[PDB]
Amino acid sequence: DPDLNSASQLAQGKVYWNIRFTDVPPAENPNFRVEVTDQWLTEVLD
Amino acid sequence: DPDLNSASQLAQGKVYWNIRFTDVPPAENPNFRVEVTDQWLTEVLD
Repeated sequence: DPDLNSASQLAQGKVYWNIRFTDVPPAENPNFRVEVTDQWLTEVLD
Repeated sequence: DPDLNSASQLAQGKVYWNIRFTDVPPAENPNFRVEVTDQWLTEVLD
């Protein structure tokens, strides 16, 4: 920790570390978005 | 047809083909163009 490890805190024995992380969230709702389009309809020409 | 087969024409079930041909016309007037020349008049020399 850059701010919490002050010279007054270090001189009392306190020394601080930060551990930031992200867990793996369980995919409780896998959503799917299906659509019928006409984008590749001109692909039937060759 | 590259133009008439669009993505919006094919989405309605329309698909276009072009059949361009040439009929064999009847020779109703064979024209003949007969002429006398002097190009082969110099052939009788050898």
